[PDB]
Amino acid sequence: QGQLVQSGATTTKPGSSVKISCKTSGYRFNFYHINWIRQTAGRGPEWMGWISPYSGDKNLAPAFQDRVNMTTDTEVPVTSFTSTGAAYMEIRNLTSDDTGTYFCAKGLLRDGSSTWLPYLWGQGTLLT
Amino acid sequence: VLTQSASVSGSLGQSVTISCTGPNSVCCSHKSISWYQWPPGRAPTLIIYEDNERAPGISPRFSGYKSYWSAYLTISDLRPEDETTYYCCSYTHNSGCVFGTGTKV
Amino acid sequence: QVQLQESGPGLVKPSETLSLTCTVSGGSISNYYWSWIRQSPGKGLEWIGYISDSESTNYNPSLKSRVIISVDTSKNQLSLKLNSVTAADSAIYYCARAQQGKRIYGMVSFGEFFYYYYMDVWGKGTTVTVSSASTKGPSVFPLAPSGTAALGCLVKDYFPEPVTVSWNSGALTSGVHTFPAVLQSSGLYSLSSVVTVPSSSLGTQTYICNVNHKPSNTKVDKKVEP
Amino acid sequence: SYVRPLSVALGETASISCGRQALGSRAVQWYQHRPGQAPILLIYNNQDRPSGIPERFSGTPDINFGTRATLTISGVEAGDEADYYCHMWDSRSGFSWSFGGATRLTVLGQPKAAPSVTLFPPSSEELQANKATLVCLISDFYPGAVTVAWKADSSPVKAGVETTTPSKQSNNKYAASSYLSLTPMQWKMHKSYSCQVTHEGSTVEKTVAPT
Ligand SMILES: *[C@@H]1O[C@H](CO)[C@@H](O[C@@H]2O[C@H](CO)[C@@H](O[C@@H]3O[C@H](CO[C@H]4O[C@H](CO)[C@@H](O)[C@H](O[C@H]5O[C@H](CO)[C@@H](O)[C@H](O)[C@@H]5O)[C@@H]4O)[C@@H](O)[C@H](O[C@H]4O[C@H](CO)[C@@H](O)[C@H](O)[C@@H]4O)[C@@H]3O)[C@H](O)[C@H]2NC(C)=O)[C@H](O)[C@H]1NC(C)=O
Ligand SMILES: *[C@@H]1O[C@H](CO)[C@@H](O)[C@H](O)[C@H]1NC(C)=O
Ligand SMILES: *[C@@H]1O[C@H](CO)[C@@H](O)[C@H](O)[C@H]1NC(C)=O
Repeated sequence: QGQLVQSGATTTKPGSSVKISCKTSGYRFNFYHINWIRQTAGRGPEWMGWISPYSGDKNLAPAFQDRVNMTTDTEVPVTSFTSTGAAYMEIRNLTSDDTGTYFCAKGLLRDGSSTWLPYLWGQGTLLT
Repeated sequence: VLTQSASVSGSLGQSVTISCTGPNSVCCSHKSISWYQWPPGRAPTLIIYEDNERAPGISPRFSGYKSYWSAYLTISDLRPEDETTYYCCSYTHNSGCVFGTGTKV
Repeated sequence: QVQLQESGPGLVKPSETLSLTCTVSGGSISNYYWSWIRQSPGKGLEWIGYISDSESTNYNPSLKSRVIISVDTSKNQLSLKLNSVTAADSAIYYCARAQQGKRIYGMVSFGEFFYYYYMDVWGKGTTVTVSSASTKGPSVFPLAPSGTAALGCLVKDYFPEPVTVSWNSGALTSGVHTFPAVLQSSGLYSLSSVVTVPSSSLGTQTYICNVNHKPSNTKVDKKVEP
Repeated sequence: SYVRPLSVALGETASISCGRQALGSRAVQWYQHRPGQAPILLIYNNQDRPSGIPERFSGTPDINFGTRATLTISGVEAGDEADYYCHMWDSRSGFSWSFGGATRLTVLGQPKAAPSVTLFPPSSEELQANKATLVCLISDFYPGAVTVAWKADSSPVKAGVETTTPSKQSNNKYAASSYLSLTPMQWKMHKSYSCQVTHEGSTVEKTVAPT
């Protein structure tokens, strides 16, 4: 299983800095990365970055190098293999050209070559 | 930079072959290719990763193949729900997943 | 006195203007006839066209609609431009000097004669491949040895043909033997060069294998030693 | 175009008749071409031959009408094996764009030559790249036709072999290459690998082992 509910689809105007939430269930939040993906209309879908809910290690594209803050808070043990988590997303020098739908997707495997691969996605959020 | 097929079509029962290629920067023999089925403005779906490994539950008619210069995605035995837009992706184990241009099928 | 040397891309994408050039060494260019000839695998020699000493042109109607031959008299270079290339356009394109002959059978006053052209000095050929695939430089691996002995140089996974191989940058030439390539199922060629040298030369005559693959501008060197 | 064969014994005189017969006064060119090499204009006018070509290459002149154009190669040698083209020009027909057919000349009665097999083990740098290739190099054999056979220890191995069709060398003999690709573990876990080269009636084996 696994669910990733995202925040609301409210809108702002250029110059601001919005926070996007992603709440997880049905799986151990620490065991898989959390990816942030952007599907703009005036560009192809872009991978923004992933972060480790276990090790805190983050990795984002150089196009978002000094403009994005990725944070996650510690999980909550529900069962032996189930926990609830949350991931956060921020933008710095923000304009209106960053308009589109934003998704959060967790990693694929816990090890191997496709560890962090965005596998299970959220329902997305509309922006400005 | 990762170019996909412009567009293509088929019919119920036949097959499709999407392309994905690029320069030495993002392709291919030292990179892995993942194929995402992505309806426009909806929750995407991982179809195939590591060039040809299908995700859990993906129909066997989906098949990936990677040459030394271009990765492929075959979609045999078409069905109504195949009318989506597909995007390829190039990645290594510790980096990002550079997406592709797109392919309307 | 007169020699010709071709030069081309080696790899051209389908539906794209192929372009080759040819240099004359020793003689001039604006005082002779020059012809372009290609030879595809299986098919025979095909005359593409020719150009006069007055730079007048005449193309073969087989590919008249898409061939343009030129000439540059500043030096001794004459070019060839072939667009809309297909898979059947890959061949060894030769460059040769044509000599006009006037066969007279009746009365020259009534025009009872005809001109014929023949190529008397040719080039060496330029291998050209039309493929959607991309170029890739080879991977050179040494083959160390163990009356005489033989060492090698393994040139694997390159595209497209050909690849030149010299030993000791051109010094070593006796007993050299470069073998024709192999088209693996992956679609890439694989070569192999081997020289036979005296066994006592193992210590320590340096054996440098040189490999050049121009379609990727990837020259490499490698030494062999037990 | 199509290829018409011709066999002439070693030392005999070859008679290569042209592909198309002339309708009027003719001016026929003869070209020698071995594939993978530039053609060699043997005779340009009906019988005029350029310099650097021996007197044994002769063509028929156009004296009276009716004479067929034939290239005569007296004293044939193994080097005379090539394609011979007859570029035909005449007063009647138009502009000769096509070089014509192709007379494939093979010289019979050449000395049989046994191959010189040379097998190399996978190099260290290749094994460091997690790949391993056995190469079997065959050369100096005539007639140009061999069969390769790869065996892991004593059991045969046919999955992963790539062999070259024979190719004539500068000394009029043939050469062929065989490449057995295998994972570096299949190279260590086996005792020895062999390349059997069968030529004419005999078979020659060269073996290699990781030591
Ligand atoms: C407990 O559970 C957690 C969560 O599942 C486990 O953490 C996961 O471990 C696996 C395996 O160890 C990890 O998979 C690997 O992922 C790396 C990608 O990370 C690399 O890239 C980072 C960003 O580019 C980089 O910063 C890293 O480099 C150092 O920096 C960080 C800083 O914190 C440091 O922590 C690192 O340890 C590094 O020192 C990092 O290198 C990827 O490279 C791996 O692939 C290699 O290895 C596999 C085989 O393992 C091989 O198949 C590949 O081809 C390649 O050779 C591998 O995929 C995963 O990222 C971890 N995190 C998750 C899943 O969120 C933890 O191990 C568990 N511990 C126990 C005791 O159970
Ligand atoms: C991200 O936000 C947190 C919130 O307190 C802050 O502490 C942290 O420094 C921020 N990250 C960066 C890189 O500024
Ligand atoms: C990993 O195992 C869990 C166990 O339930 C499963 O839910 C999850 O889908 C597995 N991951 C993948 C990528 O299949």
